[PDB]
Amino acid sequence: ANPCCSNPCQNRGECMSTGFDQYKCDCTRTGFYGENCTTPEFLTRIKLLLKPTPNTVHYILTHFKGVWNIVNNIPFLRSLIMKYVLTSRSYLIDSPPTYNVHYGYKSWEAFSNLSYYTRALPPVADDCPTPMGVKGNKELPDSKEVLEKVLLRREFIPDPQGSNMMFAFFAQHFTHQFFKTDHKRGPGFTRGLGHGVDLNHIYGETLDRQHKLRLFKDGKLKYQVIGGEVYPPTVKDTQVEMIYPPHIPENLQFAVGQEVFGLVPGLMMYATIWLREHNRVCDILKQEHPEWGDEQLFQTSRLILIGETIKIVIEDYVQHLSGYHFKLKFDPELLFNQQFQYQNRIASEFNTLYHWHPLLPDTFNIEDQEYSFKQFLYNNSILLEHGLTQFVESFTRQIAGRVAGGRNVPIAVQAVAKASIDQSREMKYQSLNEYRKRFSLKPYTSFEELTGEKEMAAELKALYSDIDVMELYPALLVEKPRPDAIFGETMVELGAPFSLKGLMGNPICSPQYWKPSTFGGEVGFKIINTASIQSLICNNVKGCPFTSFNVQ
Amino acid sequence: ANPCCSNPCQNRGECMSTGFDQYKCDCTRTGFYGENCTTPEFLTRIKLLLKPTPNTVHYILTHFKGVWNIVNNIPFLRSLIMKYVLTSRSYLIDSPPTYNVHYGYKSWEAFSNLSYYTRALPPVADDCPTPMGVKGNKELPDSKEVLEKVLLRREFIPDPQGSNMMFAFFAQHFTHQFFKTDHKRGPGFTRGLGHGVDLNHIYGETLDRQHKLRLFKDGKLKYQVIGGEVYPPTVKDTQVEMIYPPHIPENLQFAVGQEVFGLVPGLMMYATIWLREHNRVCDILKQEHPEWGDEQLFQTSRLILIGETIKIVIEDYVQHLSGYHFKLKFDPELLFNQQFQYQNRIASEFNTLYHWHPLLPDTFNIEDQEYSFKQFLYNNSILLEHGLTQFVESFTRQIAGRVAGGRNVPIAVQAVAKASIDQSREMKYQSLNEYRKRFSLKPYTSFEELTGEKEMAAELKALYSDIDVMELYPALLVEKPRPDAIFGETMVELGAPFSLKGLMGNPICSPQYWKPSTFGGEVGFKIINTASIQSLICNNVKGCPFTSFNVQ
Ligand code: HEM
Ligand code: HEM
Ligand SMILES: *[C@@H]1O[C@H](CO)[C@@H](O[C@@H]2O[C@H](CO)[C@@H](O[C@@H]3O[C@H](CO)[C@@H](O)[C@H](O)[C@H]3NC(C)=O)[C@H](O)[C@H]2NC(C)=O)[C@H](O)[C@H]1NC(C)=O
Ligand SMILES: *[C@@H]1O[C@H](CO)[C@@H](O[C@@H]2O[C@H](CO)[C@@H](O[C@@H]3O[C@H](CO)[C@@H](O)[C@H](O)[C@H]3NC(C)=O)[C@H](O)[C@H]2NC(C)=O)[C@H](O)[C@H]1NC(C)=O
Ligand SMILES: CCCCCCCCO[C@@H]1O[C@H](CO)[C@@H](O)[C@H](O)[C@H]1O
Ligand SMILES: O=C(O)Cc1ccccc1Nc1c(Cl)cccc1Cl
Ligand SMILES: O=C(O)Cc1ccccc1Nc1c(Cl)cccc1Cl
Ligand SMILES: *[C@@H]1O[C@H](CO)[C@@H](O)[C@H](O)[C@H]1NC(C)=O
Ligand SMILES: *[C@@H]1O[C@H](CO)[C@@H](O)[C@H](O)[C@H]1NC(C)=O
Ligand SMILES: *[C@@H]1O[C@H](CO)[C@@H](O)[C@H](O)[C@H]1NC(C)=O
Ligand SMILES: *[C@@H]1O[C@H](CO)[C@@H](O)[C@H](O)[C@H]1NC(C)=O
Repeated sequence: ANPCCSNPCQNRGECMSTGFDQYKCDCTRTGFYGENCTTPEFLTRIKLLLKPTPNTVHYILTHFKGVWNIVNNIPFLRSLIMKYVLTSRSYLIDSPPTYNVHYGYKSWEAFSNLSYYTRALPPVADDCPTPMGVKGNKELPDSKEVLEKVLLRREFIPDPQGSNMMFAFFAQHFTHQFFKTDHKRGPGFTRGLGHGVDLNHIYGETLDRQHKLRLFKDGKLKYQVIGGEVYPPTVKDTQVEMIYPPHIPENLQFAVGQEVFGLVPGLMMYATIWLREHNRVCDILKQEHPEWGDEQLFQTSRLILIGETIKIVIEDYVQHLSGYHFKLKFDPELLFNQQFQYQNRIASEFNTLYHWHPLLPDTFNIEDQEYSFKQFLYNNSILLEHGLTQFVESFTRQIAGRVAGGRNVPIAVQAVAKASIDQSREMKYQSLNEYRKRFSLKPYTSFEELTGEKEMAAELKALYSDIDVMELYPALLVEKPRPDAIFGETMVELGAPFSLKGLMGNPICSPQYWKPSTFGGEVGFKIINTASIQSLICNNVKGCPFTSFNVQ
Repeated sequence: ANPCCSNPCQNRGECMSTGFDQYKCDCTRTGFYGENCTTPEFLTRIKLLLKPTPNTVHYILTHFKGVWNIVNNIPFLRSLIMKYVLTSRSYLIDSPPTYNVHYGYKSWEAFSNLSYYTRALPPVADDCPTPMGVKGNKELPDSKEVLEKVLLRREFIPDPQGSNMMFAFFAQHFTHQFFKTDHKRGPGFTRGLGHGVDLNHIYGETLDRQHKLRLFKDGKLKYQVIGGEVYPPTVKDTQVEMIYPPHIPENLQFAVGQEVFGLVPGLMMYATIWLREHNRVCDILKQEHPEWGDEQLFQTSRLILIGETIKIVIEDYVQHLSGYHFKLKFDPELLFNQQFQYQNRIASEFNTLYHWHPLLPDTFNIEDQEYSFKQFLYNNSILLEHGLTQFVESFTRQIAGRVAGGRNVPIAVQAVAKASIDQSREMKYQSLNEYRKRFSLKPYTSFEELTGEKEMAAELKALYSDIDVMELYPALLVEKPRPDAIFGETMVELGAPFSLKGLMGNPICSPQYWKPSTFGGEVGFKIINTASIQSLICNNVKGCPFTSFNVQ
């Protein structure tokens, strides 16, 4: 009955119901006027012409290696590019945040409640005639049918980009500090009240948890030594709550920041590496500041590890992910003369677009072995078995699956995929073309254009009927990958804004924070500005094994 | 001890201890370089020369009333100015926030814990030799001696500016939504987790409290009708907790947003006026939006009242306070092409500088009466006695005390003043000249320059000895008032930045929020853009009693 159910306003214009069956579009600052915000203004038309498509830019960012090789070695030229990357993106995010799963109109409740994941697009009204508004049938296609016909993997499809397991598990370990759905409340709720890279997955969300994990001497994190190796402490010794099946022996129940990282040895691998790093830097700091106490050493280390993480995520992780020939740069100063909000609010859609389960292989091969999911889950004996060096070497060698090709979701994890579909419908998500339009992308006109092939398209067309009814989540895993790329345009176009906003949006990147003193001086500052996923492994893993985010 | 105990780093430089007996200053982006960041850079020296003192600017703004009359009628000219007052100020605030009562160095704990009041200047180290660092004696002068010698009022000193009781109580009611010290934790802790004008003093901090106060029909707030007049509901009917002495009759225990507003009829006066306004606007909104439900009407109303509040505080309240001939303007758009952080963190110092108790008279005269403090406190029968119209008329006529003259703190409220002194020492505050320097002011060279007279100066000099040991809080109440002004330069220079930051820092002022649709259309937007203390008291109190913030 909601007259705005039809998503009338185009170009970021706000729909407001003016009477029981009439509406109105607020075209303020949209660049257009007209009942529906579609009549462009003069200056708008000019910017529309000189605007290259995302796929055009991606092409230039990934081609002409010889050229990028030049730009890449011209400090001022290289800064000029990155600054444009960092800004051109950010304007797509609403900050301060707007809607959430319960509010399709701006309200204080929405803006102030930190328990909610924010929303790029308002949910579909509850009194709308169809799930996606007015188009389609009273009900979306069976999620199980969608799951089986185009999502479940028959044969393992490797990633053309070379993404290995150090990459897959890094993304998992990292994204899991801000993606912590509060299942007790609902899918649109989060437990990561920091809404970003606060490294609570190492230190804990609560002060109470943080103090249980702390040694309280030299600012160090409690740990244990097994077979001459440093690993996280046990739950029996720290009292911090972790999620472990009832059959796990107390001496294997490791206690880390994130209560769920004990369920996957790959997550516990990074957990140990970052614990080792925290205390490593603690020694560096005490060395320079013999006058410093335990609290100030611990606090400053955490600030440094946050900076190292932002550094690695932008120069290693995303660097590999993007496939750009342009060398990304983590330099908060590039935004200092720009208009930018040093704040963030984790989006639900970002969380949805990040369910990269197709990444996982059919077996985890560490050294001589080949473990099935059943054997890998909650099994830290495996880690204690081969050791961090073996894990790093083995996972650096194992290729991970492609994400956007289609039909590559491991069957061992199909429940997770079904739920992604279901919960998205539960949170009244808007269609894939609604989100495409929202992120300055051209809506797909057919299922064949979306997939780039004929079979899955046929399958989808028989399930949904309208391409304008197609759902976001599945569409992302089935989208036509970019040339030899792991992702489609929608994945990269939605994820980059949300990503940089939370990476650059961090307080430590603000002017008052970006300076030596904040990190204990030029020695601490340097740790950050020189961080690499390689030096992260080298300094903490025995044998300084070689590591990379791609199958060498 | 610390070696940084003596505040060596000048010009906002950061002191970081570099060894048991050595220190260093991070002069990053300060404009100065040198072991103590005192050596100005070139451009710095040019800017200095071309920067008029706070007292110069003040003078220009409170004079040339003819010029001001012109500018004030040249839309773009006025805009030009106000934008300058908006921006020129804001750069003095650290945002995102930095220190708190427990952290003198930036830490994540400091930046993430919302339970703390932030701090404009780091507290003095606990291992410092003296209370203010290195200067002065092991102990500051007796607070009771300070209290009695220069703070307690012998004869009531009226405010030369004409401030009446509608002003004094307005400031109290308003400032009490973000100044809510959590005494269970300590002075440096707050309960106003919104850190700004979120109008929790009307709606409640918690959703639980908010729902107890809500009618749940037309988005209205519960209320009661007494003698044909609308008043807040009772605690017996809503179950919301309020602070009332044991002898107050249930039928007098009014339930409002702020649990403490039942302790002063002046506070409960504004409480009723703003409750009346919320439902008033609810009627306006239902009129335009028959299709809207209770939740959307209530939520939109609250967004409108927040806007009205920001409008009135800047164009009525501050307008009167400043004494400027320049007409202030509340227009979030003036910052749209500027670099500004749409966020805030209530400062402890702001809270301290706002203890305007000298404002209160010796008796509250409503109509024929003259009530002593003893009779006025927690007495809502008085309100029910004379009514809102009588309170508005009476309080608009009664002059309020001067704040900066010296010796004008009502004796009926001396405990409050003593504590302000104590708690400030408790939170390890820095000296008055430290804060003056921090806010681009020139430190006072003598107690006579601070007070502008000889007696109180002599009294203070005998108590503190060094002007560089002089405490902030007392200094504010004893400072030489500006010509016929209610405040001194330190008061206006510290408060303005903290003030606009939280007023302009509100989300509703952000681009995504500043548009008709957010406020239910052009009708709701208009309510905000044409708000004033006159129309507030005019659409809500019987007879539309004339009202103003100054004695007519
Ligand atoms: C080691 C294999 C993995 C297992 C056993 C696993 C299992 C799961 C399960 C059971 C959930 C809950 C899903 C739901 O109910 O909605 C989940 C959520 C999630 N997984 Fe995985 N996952 C694995 C690897 C990954 C990887 C490598 C990524 C991609 C970077 C990933 C990203 C996500 C995301 C973003 C969520 C939601 C996080 C949250 O809100 O709590 N997962 N996964
Ligand atoms: C109507 C008579 C008033 C009484 C009986 C009164 C009483 C008090 C009391 C007992 C406190 C706690 C003091 C402490 O121990 O720190 C307080 C705090 C305060 N008062 Fe008043 N006051 C009155 C009027 C005002 C007015 C007119 C203002 C002017 C803005 C004002 C501003 C403050 C401030 C800013 C605080 C701090 C609140 C907090 O941090 O939680 N008061 N007052
Ligand atoms: C952010 O929004 C959340 C979602 O609404 C809020 O969580 C809900 O808070 C309600 C009020 O506290 C809870 O209501 C229940 O109502 C019954 C009947 O009045 C009470 O008896 C219950 O005690 C009360 N709580 C529970 C657990 O039943 C909701 O249950 C609760 N959870 C959900 C999923 O809605 C958050 O409170 C809010 N956060 C803040 C800071 O306001
Ligand atoms: C913001 O900072 C506040 C001040 O540090 C935190 O409040 C403190 O949290 C502590 C840990 O929860 C409490 O410590 C007490 O320690 C004993 C010994 O371990 C425990 O048994 C107690 O249960 C625990 N709490 C109490 C009430 O005894 C402090 O008491 C508590 N209060 C103060 C004034 O320090 C806030 O938790 C923190 N906020 C967030 C969101 O992290
Ligand atoms: C009539 C007003 C006289 C003001 C001068 C006060 C000088 C210090 O006088 C103080 O006054 C306080 C208020 O009663 C008392 O509680 C103190 O005991 C008293 O020392
Ligand atoms: O940066 C991340 O958090 C990973 C990620 C996930 C989804 C989409 C994009 C990205 N990263 C990313 C970024 Cl941040 C910029 C440009 C291109 C890419 Cl693919
Ligand atoms: O604006 C307030 O909240 C009151 C207040 C208190 C202390 C200091 C300044 C102000 N207001 C104020 C402001 Cl916000 C700007 C310019 C001039 C003045 Cl006096
Ligand atoms: C927008 O386009 C026209 C009005 O210009 C009208 O036909 C249409 O219904 C409007 N909205 C939608 C969703 O079509
Ligand atoms: C766990 O790992 C150990 C050692 O690698 C292995 O022997 C055991 O079978 C595994 N347990 C399960 C349930 O897979
Ligand atoms: C700053 O002034 C000089 C160094 O330029 C030195 O004598 C002094 O100790 C420094 N610090 C302070 C607090 O004076
Ligand atoms: C409260 O107010 C009433 C009515 O105005 C007055 O008669 C009474 O004396 C007051 N009570 C106290 C304790 O002051």
